[PDB]
Amino acid sequence: EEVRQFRRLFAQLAGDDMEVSATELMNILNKVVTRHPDLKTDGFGIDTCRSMVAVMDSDTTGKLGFEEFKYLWNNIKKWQAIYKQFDVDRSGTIGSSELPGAFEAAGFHLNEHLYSMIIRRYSDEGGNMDFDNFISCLVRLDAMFRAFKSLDKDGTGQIQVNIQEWLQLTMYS
Amino acid sequence: EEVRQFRRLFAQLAGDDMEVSATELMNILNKVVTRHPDLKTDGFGIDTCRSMVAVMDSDTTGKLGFEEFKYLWNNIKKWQAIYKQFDVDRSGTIGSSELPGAFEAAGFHLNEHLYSMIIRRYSDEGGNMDFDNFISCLVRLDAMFRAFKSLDKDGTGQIQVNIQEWLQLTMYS
Amino acid sequence: DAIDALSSDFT
Amino acid sequence: DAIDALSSDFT
Ligand SMILES: [Ca+2]
Ligand SMILES: [Ca+2]
Ligand SMILES: [Ca+2]
Ligand SMILES: [Ca+2]
Ligand SMILES: [Ca+2]
Ligand SMILES: [Ca+2]
Ligand SMILES: [Ca+2]
Ligand SMILES: [Ca+2]
Repeated sequence: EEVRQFRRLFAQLAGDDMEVSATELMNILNKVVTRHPDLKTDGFGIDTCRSMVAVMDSDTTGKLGFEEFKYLWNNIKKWQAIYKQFDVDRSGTIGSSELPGAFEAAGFHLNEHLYSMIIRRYSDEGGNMDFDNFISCLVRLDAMFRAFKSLDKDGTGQIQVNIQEWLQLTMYS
Repeated sequence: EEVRQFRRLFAQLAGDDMEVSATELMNILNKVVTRHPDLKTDGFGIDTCRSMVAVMDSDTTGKLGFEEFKYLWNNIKKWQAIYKQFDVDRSGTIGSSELPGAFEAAGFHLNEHLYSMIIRRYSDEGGNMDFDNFISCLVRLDAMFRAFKSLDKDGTGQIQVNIQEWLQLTMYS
Repeated sequence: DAIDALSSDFT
Repeated sequence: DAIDALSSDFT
């Protein structure tokens, strides 16, 4: 079974406490991208990894346990294929002309306005996007959709939060 | 007016378009912290600068205009004074035992749970906080408190959001 | 090593 | 120079 197999790999990657900290995550992701020069990026920074751990830390332990890390990794490899798939110029980044497709391929159909804000927050001057940026953007977008669906219990397409819930959802991200 | 003087200072700091991008912000801040080595920090990362710009970008131009930069700067200098006040052993970082008091001195009074989450996201291994993490944490916390207030036009203490508004607020941050 | 495995998941 | 000024705002 693939899951048991991953349990095994995970025991080698997890820290002393058998969860993966933001620093351990950063170190694993960087060793992996380093073997893939065709993926352009300045590296995954510690701030971005702390953010990714936070949005993925649904049981609020402070780090990624096996299930969380497996969920994350599966998305990363699924999204990393789309990346290589839309790097037509094989520039090592997704040109601005291919990003709308890329997001589409990952299953994201988003408004023209929200799309531009995301581009502003994650792309370069050229409007192109590198690897850690593409990946970190997707982990968050994915997490914010799930978060929204999880909070909309009655399924009305609208959620309600008080100041405490709002600060928790936005500061722990 | 000290504001007219800040206008003169800002004209030397801003980019071609008289606005400060996340990149120009990163360099301005790092040039200032390098001149204060008593403040421990790995430096302000590009990812954190893009996040600080987004969160301060009220008129969504993608960069910080004069009023936004001045607002951001007034907060940074005020918080930097608090950081020196609570680095009581001159270790360069705010120690775990001093952090509760540093946030309150900055005007923030958080319940234990929210506070614990913020510490997991921004503190180092010993639960202490370095300079760029303290400042970026407060910029964000201040922006999220202000965001909730603006949205709670009712005076209710609850805000309601649909999926588009949620992604915009959480992704452009 | 576990790194090698993860790296092999990349297309 | 503008950096001198911003630096002087720090304590
Ligand atoms: Ca660990
Ligand atoms: Ca990058
Ligand atoms: Ca966890
Ligand atoms: Ca390309
Ligand atoms: Ca500029
Ligand atoms: Ca602006
Ligand atoms: Ca200290
Ligand atoms: Ca830092």
